[PDB]
Amino acid sequence: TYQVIQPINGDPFIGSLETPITSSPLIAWYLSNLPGYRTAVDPLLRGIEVGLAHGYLLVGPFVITGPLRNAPNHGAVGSLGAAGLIVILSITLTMYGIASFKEGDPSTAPSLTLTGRKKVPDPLQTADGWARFTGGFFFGGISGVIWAYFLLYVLDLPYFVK
Amino acid sequence: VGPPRGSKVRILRRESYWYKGVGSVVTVDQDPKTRYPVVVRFDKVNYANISTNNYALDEVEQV
Amino acid sequence: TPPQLDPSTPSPIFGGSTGGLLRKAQEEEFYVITWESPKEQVFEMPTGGAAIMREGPNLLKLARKEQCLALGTRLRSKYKINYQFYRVFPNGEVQYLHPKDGVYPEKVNEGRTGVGVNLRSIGKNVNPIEVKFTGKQVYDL
Amino acid sequence: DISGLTPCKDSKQFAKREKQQIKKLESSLKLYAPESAPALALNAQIEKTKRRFDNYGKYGLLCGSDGLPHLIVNGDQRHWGEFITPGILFLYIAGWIGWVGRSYLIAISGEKKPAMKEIIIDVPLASRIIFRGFIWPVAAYREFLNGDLIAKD
Amino acid sequence: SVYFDLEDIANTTGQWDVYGSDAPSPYNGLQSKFFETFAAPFTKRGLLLKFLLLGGGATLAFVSSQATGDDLPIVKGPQLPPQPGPRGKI
Amino acid sequence: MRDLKTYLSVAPVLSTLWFGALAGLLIEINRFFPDALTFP
Amino acid sequence: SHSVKIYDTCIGCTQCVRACPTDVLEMIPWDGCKAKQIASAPRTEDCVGCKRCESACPTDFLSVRVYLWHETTRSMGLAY
Amino acid sequence: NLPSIFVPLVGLVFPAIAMASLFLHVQKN
Amino acid sequence: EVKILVDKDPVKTSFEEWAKPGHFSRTIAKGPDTTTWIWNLHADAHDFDSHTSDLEEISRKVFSAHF
Ligand code: CLA
Ligand code: CLA
Ligand code: CLA
Ligand code: CLA
Ligand SMILES: CC1=C(/C=C/C(C)=C/C=C/C(C)=C\C=C\C=C(C)\C=C\C=C(C)\C=C\C2=C(C)CCCC2(C)C)C(C)(C)CCC1
Ligand SMILES: CCCCCCCS[C@@H]1O[C@H](CO)[C@@H](O)[C@H](O)[C@H]1O
Ligand SMILES: CCCCCCCS[C@@H]1O[C@H](CO)[C@@H](O)[C@H](O)[C@H]1O
Ligand SMILES: CCCCCCCS[C@@H]1O[C@H](CO)[C@@H](O)[C@H](O)[C@H]1O
Ligand code: SF4
Ligand code: SF4
Repeated sequence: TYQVIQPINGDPFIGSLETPITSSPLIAWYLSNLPGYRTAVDPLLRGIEVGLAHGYLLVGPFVITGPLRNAPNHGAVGSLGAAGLIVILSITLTMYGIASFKEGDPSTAPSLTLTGRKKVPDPLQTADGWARFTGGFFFGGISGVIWAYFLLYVLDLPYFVK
Repeated sequence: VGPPRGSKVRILRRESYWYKGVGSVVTVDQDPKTRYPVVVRFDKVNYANISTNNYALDEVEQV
Repeated sequence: TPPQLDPSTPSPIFGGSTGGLLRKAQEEEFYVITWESPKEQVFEMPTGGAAIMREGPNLLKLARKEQCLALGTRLRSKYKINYQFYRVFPNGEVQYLHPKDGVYPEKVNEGRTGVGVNLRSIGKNVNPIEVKFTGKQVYDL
Repeated sequence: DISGLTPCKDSKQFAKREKQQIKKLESSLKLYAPESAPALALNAQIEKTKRRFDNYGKYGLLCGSDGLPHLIVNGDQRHWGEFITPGILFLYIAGWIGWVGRSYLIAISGEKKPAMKEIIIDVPLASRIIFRGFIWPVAAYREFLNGDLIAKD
Repeated sequence: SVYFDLEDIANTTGQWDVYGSDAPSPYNGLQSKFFETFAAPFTKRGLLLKFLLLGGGATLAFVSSQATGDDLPIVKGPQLPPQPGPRGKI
Repeated sequence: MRDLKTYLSVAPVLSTLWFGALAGLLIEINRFFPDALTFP
Repeated sequence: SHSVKIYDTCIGCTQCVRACPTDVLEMIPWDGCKAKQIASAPRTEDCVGCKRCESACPTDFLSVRVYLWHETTRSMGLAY
Repeated sequence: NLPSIFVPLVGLVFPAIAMASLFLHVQKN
Repeated sequence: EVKILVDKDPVKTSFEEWAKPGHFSRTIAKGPDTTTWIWNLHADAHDFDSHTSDLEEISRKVFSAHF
C-alpha cells in the first residue's frame, strides 16, 4: 500500500525515523530559515537575531509576575530582571564556548547534506564563530529588552495586558 | 598415589566451602601432571549448589 | 587463519527504528556483523523489532560488540548460521574481531597463548600490605 | 516499702482507680434495660474488675504514686512470685522445647535424605521424643559431664 | 541498495546536516554593517567572561545598596512595637 | 490413606494444628484464671 | 578496563567462555587437568564486568575472577 | 550599610565565579 | 463448527501427589537441599505455563482454579 513513516534518509539502521513532524516540507523550510541553521552567514548576525527575539520575549513574565508587579515601578524592575537573565545566559554561552572549542581546531559541524553533497561546515562550531555568536546574542538581548520596555512603558500603547 | 578410594577426608583448603569438614574420596587421578587429582564428594551443597570438588594431595587429610 | 575482508554485501530488510546508530558511531566506532543465510526469514533484532534476512550474504551495522555477539549466538542457536563481526573506526579502518582464530573460542585450538593465567590457587594471593605503596595489584603478581 | 512504693492495699490511688473503672462501666449500664443481656454482660465485667483489684490487693503487690502495680525483680524473698518462679517455669518449658528439638534433629541426622524428615515430620518419632523433655535438666546435665553436649569440632 | 561504504564513513554513520541551509545572508547590507561595527567589542570570549562576571557583580551590589524601603521590606525595617517573650523575656 | 497421613505430617498442617491446640489451651487457662500478674 | 584472571584450579569445562557476552575468554591447550585445556582472557578491553563467567564456575573457589577496574566507554556498555 | 552589599556578593556573585572557574577546570583537556 | 469437546478421565484423583511437595515442577520435585526450596515451592505454585508447555493442559488448570 502507501506507508507514510520511512527510515531516516533511507537508512534503516540509523537511530531515527522520518515522520511528518520531522520531514514535512513546511517544517523543513521553517527550520532551515531559522537563524540557528543558517550555515553560510556570519554567526554574529544570527546571534543578534536570536538575542533580539529572546530578550524581547523575556520581558513579559518578569514585569507581570514579579514581586513588584503591583508597584508603579513594575515595568522598569521587570525589564532590569530580564536584562539580568540575559546577562546570565550570555555568561553560560561564553562558558560553553570556552569549554567546548579550541582556537585552532576546525568545525565539528557535519560536512554533508541529506543528499550526500559536500558543503562548508558551519563556522558556528568553532571558537571564533561561537564567540561572535554569543557577543551578538548579548547585544541583541539587551536591545530587545530595551525595545520591549520602550514599547510598553515609554509610549504606553494600549496593550490589553501590561 | 593418594588416599584410597572411598575413604573419609578432611579438607585443608582455606577458601573452600567445606574447610575443616569431612568428605568422601571418589577417585584420585594418577597422572603426575594433574595439579588437583583428589575428587571429593560432600553431604552439603555449597552456595552454588555443587557437592563435588577437586583438591590437591596436600589439602586433604585422611581421617 | 587469514581473516576475511569486508565486501559491500546487502543488508536485511528493515523498516527503521530509533534504536540504531547514534553519534558515537560517527566519532568513536561501530561494529559490522556479516553472515550467510540459505533463505529469507524473520529474525528478531537486538535493537528492537523484527527484520527479514535475505538469502545469500547479509551485513548489519550495530553500535556495540555485545549486540553483534548476541545476534550471532541467536543465529547459531536458532538458524544454524555461522557469523563474523568487525570493528570499524571513523577513518575507515576495519579490525577483525570474531571468530578471531577461525575457530569459536569455546573450542580448544592450537596457536593460542594464555593471557592472565595465574599458576596458583585463588587463595594464595598476597595481602594488600605486601603491595602497599607499589603500583601493583595482588592478582597481577 | 521498697523504693518508696506503698502496698496496693493501703494506697488510695489504687482504690480511686478501682472506683473510676466501675463508674465508667456503670455509665453504659444506663442505656440498657436492667434485665437485658448487655446489662448482664457489663455486670460480669464489673465483677471481673472487682475481683482483679481485690486479688491485686491480696497478693501483696506494691503500687507507686499512680495507683498501678509495680514489679520487684532484684530478688526480694517476698516478691519471688513476680519474676523468679515464673522465670523458672519459663526456663523449664523452653529447655523442654529445645531438648526435644535437639533430640529429633539428632535422630534423623543419619539417613539417606534427612531433609525430607524436616519438611514432612515423622510424627511417631516426634511422639517418642516429646515426653523426654520432662527430665530435660537431668539429661542436659549428664551429657555435659560425659561430653555428648558440645561438639568439640 | 547498500548503506555501508568504507570510503564514505560520514554517509555510512549518518553525519548529515538535516536542516542546515547554505543560502546566502538574508540580512540587509547596511544593517549587517551597523551590527558588525557596534557588536565587535563583545566578540572576545576571554574579555566577555571577565567583563560580564565582574560588571554584573558590581551592578548587583550597587543596585542592592541603592534599594529603598519601598522596593524591599527588609530595607524598610520594622514598624510595629515588638512582641514580648513567652515568660517575660525581651 | 498412607499418602493422606503423609500429607497431614507436612510442616504447615502440623504447625497450624499445634498452634491451634496451644492457642486453645492458653485461651481456656486465661478464661478460668484471668488477670494473672504474679504466681501465687 | 576490568581485570580477568584464571587460576590453575580450572577443570576446563569451557563454561565461562560460552557465557561471555562480549567474547573476552577462550580455551587454550594445557596439561594440568584431565580436559587438557585451560581458560584465558586475551580481550579484557571488551570486558563489561557482568561476572557471568563466575556464575558458570563449578570449581570451589572460583577459577575465573573478575576485578572491576578503570572504566572506559566499552566497559560501561554505552552505545551513545 | 554592609549587609546590603555583602549578601548579594556571597550569595550570588561568588558562587557564580567559583562555579564558572570550577567548570572550566573540570572541562580542561 | 462450535460444539462441546471434552476428554474423559484425564487426571486420576489420588492423594499420592499430595504427599510429594513440588510435584508440579521438575526441579522442585527432587526435595530440598537448602531453605530456598521452601520459598521456590510457593512462588511457582500457580505459574502453570512454567509447569507444562501444553496449552490445553494449562487452560484446564486455569478453568478449575476459577471454580
Ligand atoms: C522559554 C523557553 C523558550 C522559548 C519560548 C523560546 C522561543 C523561541 N526560540 Mg528558543 N531556545 C530555548 C528556549 C526557548 N526558546 C533554549 C533553552 C535554547 C537553548 C537550546 C533555545 C535555542 C534557540 C535557538 C538556537 C533558536 C531559538 C529560536 C526561537 C524562536 C523560534 C521558535 C521555534 O522555531 O521553535 C522551534 C521549537 C522546536 C524545534 C522544539 C520542538 C517542539 C516540540 C516538537 C513540541 C513543542 C512543545 C510544546 C510547545 C509544549 C506545549 C505543551 C505544554 C503546555 C504542556 C522563538 C522565539 C530561533 C530564533 O531565534 O528565531 C528567531 C533559533 O534559531 N531558540
Ligand atoms: C531445635 C531447635 C532449636 C534450638 C535448640 C536452637 C538453639 C539456639 N539458637 Mg536457634 N533457631 C531455630 C531453632 C532452634 N535454635 C529456628 C527454627 C530458627 C529460625 C527462626 C532459629 C534462629 C536463630 C537465630 C537467628 C539465633 C539462634 C540462636 C540460638 C542459640 C541461642 C538461643 C537463642 O537465641 O534461641 C532463640 C531461638 C529462636 C529465635 C528460634 C526458636 C524457634 C522455635 C522455638 C524452635 C522450634 C524447633 C522445632 C520447630 C521443634 C522441633 C519439633 C520436633 C520434635 C519434631 C541456641 C544454640 C542465636 C545464636 O546463635 O546465638 C548463640 C541466634 O542469634 N537461633
Ligand atoms: C543569597 C542568595 C540570593 C539572593 C541574595 C537573592 C536575591 C533576590 N532574589 Mg532570589 N533566589 C535564590 C537566591 C537568592 N536570591 C535561589 C537560590 C532561588 C531558587 C529557589 C531564588 C529564586 C528567586 C525567584 C523565583 C525570584 C527571586 C527574586 C529575587 C530578588 C527579590 C528582590 C525584589 O523584589 O526585587 C526585584 C528586583 C528585580 C526583579 C530587578 C533585579 C535587577 C538586577 C539587580 C539586575 C542585576 C543583574 C546582574 C546584571 C546579573 C549578575 C549575575 C551574576 C552572575 C554576575 C532579589 C534580587 C525575585 C525577583 O524578582 O528577582 C528577579 C523572584 O521572582 N529569587
Ligand atoms: C486475577 C488476577 C491475577 C492472576 C490470575 C495472577 C496470576 C499469576 N501471577 Mg500475578 N498479579 C496480579 C494479579 C493476578 N496474578 C496483580 C493484581 C499484580 C500486581 C500486584 C500481580 C503481580 C505479579 C507479579 C509481580 C508476578 C505475578 C506472577 C503470577 C503467576 C504466578 C503466581 C504465583 O505462583 O503466585 C504464588 C502466590 C504467592 C506466592 C502468594 C503471595 C502472597 C501475597 C504476596 C500476600 C498478600 C497479602 C495479603 C492480602 C495480606 C495477608 C495478611 C497476612 C498477615 C495473612 C500467575 C500466572 C509471577 C510470575 O512469574 O508470573 C508468571 C510474578 O512474578 N503477578
Ligand atoms: C540471680 C538473678 C539475676 C541474675 C542472673 C544472672 C546474672 C544470670 C547470668 C547467667 C549467665 C552468665 C549465664 C551464662 C551462660 C553461659 C553459657 C555457655 C550457657 C550455655 C547454655 C547452653 C549451652 C544451653 C544449651 C541447651 C540446653 C541445655 C537446653 C536447651 C537446648 C540447648 C542445647 C540450647 C537477676 C538480677 C537477673 C534477677 C534476680 C535473679
Ligand atoms: C545479691 C543481692 C543482694 C543480697 C541481699 C541479701 C538479702 S538482704 C535481706 O533481704 C530480706 C528479704 O529478702 C529481708 O527480709 C532482710 O531484712 C534483708 O537483710
Ligand atoms: C529485657 C527487659 C527484661 C525482660 C524480662 C522478660 C520477662 S518480664 C516477666 O514476664 C513474666 C511472664 O509471665 C511476667 O509474669 C512478669 O510479671 C514479668 O516481670
Ligand atoms: C499421634 C501419633 C501418631 C500419629 C500418626 C499420624 C500419621 S504418621 C505419618 O505416617 C506417614 C505414612 O503413612 C509417614 O510418611 C509420616 O512421616 C508419618 O508422620
Ligand atoms: S566480565 Fe562479563 S564479559 Fe568480561 S569475562 Fe567475566 S563475564 Fe565475560
Ligand atoms: S568455568 Fe571454571 S572451569 Fe569452566 S572454564 Fe571457566 S574456569 Fe575453567
